[PDB]
Amino acid sequence: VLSAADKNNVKTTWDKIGGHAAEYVAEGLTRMFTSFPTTKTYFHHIDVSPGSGDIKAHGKKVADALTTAVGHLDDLPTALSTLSDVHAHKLRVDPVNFKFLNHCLLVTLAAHLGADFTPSIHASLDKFFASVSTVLTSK
Amino acid sequence: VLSAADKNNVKTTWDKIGGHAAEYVAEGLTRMFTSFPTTKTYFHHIDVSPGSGDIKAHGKKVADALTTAVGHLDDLPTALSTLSDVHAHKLRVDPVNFKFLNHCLLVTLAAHLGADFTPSIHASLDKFFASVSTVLTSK
Amino acid sequence: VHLTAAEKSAILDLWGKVNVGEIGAEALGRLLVVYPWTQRFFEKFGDLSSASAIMSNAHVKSHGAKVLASFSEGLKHLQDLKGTFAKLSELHCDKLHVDPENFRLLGNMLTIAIAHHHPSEFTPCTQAAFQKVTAGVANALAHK
Amino acid sequence: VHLTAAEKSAILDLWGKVNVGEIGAEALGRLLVVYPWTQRFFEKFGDLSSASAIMSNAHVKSHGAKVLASFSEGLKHLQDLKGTFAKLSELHCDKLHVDPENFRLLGNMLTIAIAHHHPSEFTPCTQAAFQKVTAGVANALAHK
Ligand code: HEM
Ligand code: HEM
Ligand code: HEM
Ligand code: HEM
Repeated sequence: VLSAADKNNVKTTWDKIGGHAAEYVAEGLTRMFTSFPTTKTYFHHIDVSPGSGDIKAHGKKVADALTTAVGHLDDLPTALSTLSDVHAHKLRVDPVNFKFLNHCLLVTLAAHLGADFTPSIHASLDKFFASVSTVLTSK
Repeated sequence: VLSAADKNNVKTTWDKIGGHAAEYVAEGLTRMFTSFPTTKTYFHHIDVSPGSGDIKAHGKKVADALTTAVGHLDDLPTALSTLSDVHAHKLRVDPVNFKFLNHCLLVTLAAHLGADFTPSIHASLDKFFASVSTVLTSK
Repeated sequence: VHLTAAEKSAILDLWGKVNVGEIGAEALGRLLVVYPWTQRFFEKFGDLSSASAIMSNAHVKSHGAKVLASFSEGLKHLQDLKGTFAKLSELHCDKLHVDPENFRLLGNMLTIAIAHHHPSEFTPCTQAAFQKVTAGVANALAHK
Repeated sequence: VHLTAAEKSAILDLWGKVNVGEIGAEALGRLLVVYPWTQRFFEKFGDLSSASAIMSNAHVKSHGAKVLASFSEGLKHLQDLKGTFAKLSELHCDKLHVDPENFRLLGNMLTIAIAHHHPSEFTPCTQAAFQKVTAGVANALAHK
């Protein structure tokens, strides 16, 4: 459950990251594939090698959906309805994979955001990503 | 995230259980204390031995709060606000303890509800209890 | 696993009455309804897109029976769960890539299955013994 | 743990530059902010009711340093993590009752702490080695 403070930390950090988000997310994907190779299984159909254009392209789709989540913090189940379909009905993704990805995302932000990645910013983002996870694994 | 079907399964099962709920919950507590003895730590101040009156009395408080959750399935964070305080700010309860308790609750219902405890009823109750857990461990 | 002598006999006393095929069908059938992402691992079985199709599927009954028979076998070698389960560990870990968290969910479905079929015998003490054993079996499967 | 020779040297190369006290303060300080129920285990430290009080507390800095020094020590006995960590296992498991899930959260805070302090050196490969090691340390702590 995000507080009102958590929501402001999430909105403020997401707007500052801005146009970099797709970059940060590709790097998150690359970190997940390399630290948890088992997750490559779900991506057998694309080139998952480090700087691939499939990864940038997928990084962008994921960034965009997270931007949408940031715009609808008060009703994520409705904004992310369609992504729930994809992740819980069509792909049947093990939720352990979301922990992997969330952690690789925070790892990336901790590296790029420097001093703006405070313990409070960090705590709020972690609750945000867990909340997106719970919805995407849904039904 | 509970669907509309999940909500009906939860409301229907809770109303059928009815006046037994406090009984079922005491038995849940006794099962948690005996299968996961580490959870007794949080209850050092009461008699936690099997049929104790402290347990019945606490079983009732817990049943009542779950009844309130069943009445407000669409906004649990607001109905359970005060219980979040108690569990996440005051007691600082490890969320692993909620998994223990949820499982002991389903174990009890599977034993007492017989044929009404179908795989679908079971799935809906599990999502319900995980959702109550996420709120109570909140901030 | 410790497992004291009282625990082992709580477990065996009940196990002597258990129907391996019914419990195993109940356990695996609930795993797939309750934790839907586990269906991914069994798509060779056919349609698993509803509770009704899961509870009716012959490969689920038959696989659930197979899983319980090997749990049953593990129960006769309580002192060496890792040795007993080492080939299944390899299969599940290296060939199938099943996150270990799922082993624990099946162990829990199996506890629920025994409470649902043996209401009167499955007392808090009897459940306590079975949680350790299911926890041991999960840990022995996760060993590779 | 496997740990190949390339993994061990990814780990040692970076570790040679690491400030044990800063990383350990960062790691333990984030564990308590991010996963608030862990505060329960350290109430002997004083007020932990805000990020500001956590990040300022001298016992958190000093304990975080102590925790990282023993991680550091573990790194020189990569072939026997269980033996190395067996007394801490007993302490954490039997005296303090810390659910093992929490060991893994600290291992993850420690990875974040190293990415935050060594932006340029903490590449996907270097992170990969450190995840196994932190996973090994967690598993060795959970062993009793
Ligand atoms: C923060 C979590 C995530 C977000 C916001 C997100 C967003 C997306 C989006 C926007 C798509 C494209 C949907 C479409 O094209 O209609 C997608 C597809 C997919 N996702 Fe995710 N996702 C997330 C987490 C995960 C995780 C943890 C995994 C798997 C280990 C995962 C595995 C996949 C796979 C295999 C596809 C299909 C890709 C394709 O067809 O090329 N996602 N996701
Ligand atoms: C389904 C989850 C739960 C519900 C619906 C619930 C409800 C309650 C209620 C209604 C109280 C009394 C609050 C008051 O008197 O103001 C309470 C107190 C408490 N709860 Fe829970 N609770 C739940 C789960 C948990 C768990 C998993 C644990 C711990 C292992 C836990 C540990 C405690 C403790 C130590 C107290 C204080 C009791 C006292 O002062 O005698 N609860 N809970
Ligand atoms: C209590 C823990 C478990 C036990 C004792 C167990 C036991 C077994 C056994 C005996 C087999 C048959 C091996 C053979 O035919 O040689 C098997 C196969 C299999 N297991 Fe498990 N299992 C467990 C948990 C799980 C979990 C949690 C999953 C996945 C969610 C899973 C997925 C599979 C799959 C996909 C097969 C192969 C079925 C086939 O295609 O023939 N197992 N397991
Ligand atoms: C990476 C995993 C961990 C390592 C390497 C580690 C290491 C240590 C060390 C070296 C000590 C000092 C022992 C002594 O003074 O003899 C200690 C004590 C302690 N640990 Fe951990 N620890 C870990 C994880 C955790 C976690 C997750 C918790 C709880 C959330 C925790 C709670 C405690 C507590 C309460 C003490 C005693 C502090 C005191 O009162 O003096 N530890 N640990």
